[PDB]
Amino acid sequence: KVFGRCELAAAMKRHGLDNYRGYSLGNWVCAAKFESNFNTQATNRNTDGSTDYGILQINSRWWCNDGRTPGSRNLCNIPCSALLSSDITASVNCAKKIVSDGNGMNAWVAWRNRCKGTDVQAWIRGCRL
Ligand SMILES: Cn1c(=O)c2[nH]cnc2n(C)c1=O
Repeated sequence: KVFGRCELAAAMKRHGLDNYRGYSLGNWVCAAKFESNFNTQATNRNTDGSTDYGILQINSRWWCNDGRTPGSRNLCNIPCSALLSSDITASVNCAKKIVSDGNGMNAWVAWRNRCKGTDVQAWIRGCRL
């Protein structure tokens, strides 16, 4: 599923991401924009053999099981395929664990490089939320 900007903001708020760990909804929408272009089915293979899955490009080396990332963990206790669903529940629940791991949203390198410090409120501007 390719979400619209405000559609994804509303789904993220519905699932308790707005201001989760202090990160406003615009931060989450901005991260999703540059990680996946709002596409739940986005996947991207990393140099190390791990793979990033879903709207927030959650990585198989720590967070989900894809059966093909040697030495990895599955800390969200989910198959990585669950991160590709049109329903974003699994991605949101896992992202809550990631953002709580110590480094906040810096775990998403695209958030650090393209959202952090910017006018992230623009990402939810005009949305009925
Ligand atoms: C060492 N290490 C990490 O580097 C890491 N990165 C993300 N989760 C992590 N966990 C749980 C971890 O133990």
